[PDB]
Amino acid sequence: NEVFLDVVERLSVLIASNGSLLKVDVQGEIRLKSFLPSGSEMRIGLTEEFSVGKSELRGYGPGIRVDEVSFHSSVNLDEFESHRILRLQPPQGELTVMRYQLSDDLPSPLPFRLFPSVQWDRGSGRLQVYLKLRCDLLSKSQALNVRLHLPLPRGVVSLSQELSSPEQKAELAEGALRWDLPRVQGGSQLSGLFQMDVPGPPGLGLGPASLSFELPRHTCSGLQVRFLRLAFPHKWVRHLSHSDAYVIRI
Amino acid sequence: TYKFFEQ
Repeated sequence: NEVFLDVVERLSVLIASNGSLLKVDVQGEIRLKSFLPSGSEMRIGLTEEFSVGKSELRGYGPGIRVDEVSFHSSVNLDEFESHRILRLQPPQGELTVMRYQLSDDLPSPLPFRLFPSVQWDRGSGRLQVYLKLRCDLLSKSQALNVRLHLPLPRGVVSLSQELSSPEQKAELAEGALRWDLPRVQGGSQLSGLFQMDVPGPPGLGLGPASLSFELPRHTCSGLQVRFLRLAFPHKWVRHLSHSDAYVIRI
Repeated sequence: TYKFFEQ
């Protein structure tokens, strides 16, 4: 039978207008789906490295770590301290095996950096917004369904846009720019120039930008499942990060 | 030592 094990991490970030990281949050889970014969016992091995918490004695350094961890009540932790192995007899269907959280710097660079340039004629109503997005993932790695949402001043309309590659889409809707970038890889640099008209009052507020995306074959924390072993079967072990709150001030 | 949840 089939067994699915997914490490899934929700990333939230707040980045300042100068590019400084103000806040980073990772909420992670390890989710299982399986329908194994009676008797079955499963062992999951995680990154052998990894530390948990902020030890007052040892401190915390570079390396793979989470700030806190919690486990399903059915999980046996006899081999967790020595070997980072979890043991359980799963139910039929879905189970969340482990949850964890991280609020410190990530072990790799943040996946996206934005370089906005805004010129505002107070004036003639002319607003020019140039956005450059750089993907800082490894060059082999992909970001899927990337969308940038940018709230705009009340009553703004679009005069023109120039997008840096033809697969990109952008429109204004509900008072915000929505810019979709379906092709994004580590090292990509994608840009859009938007000419808008801002009406005078009857009769800012630009930003912040919020990115949403999925990062297949990736964890923000660096945590990984090393093995999945069954004792009595096709296995899928997947690692994914995603955000709907990757916020960047303009 | 460890925190557990039921769901």
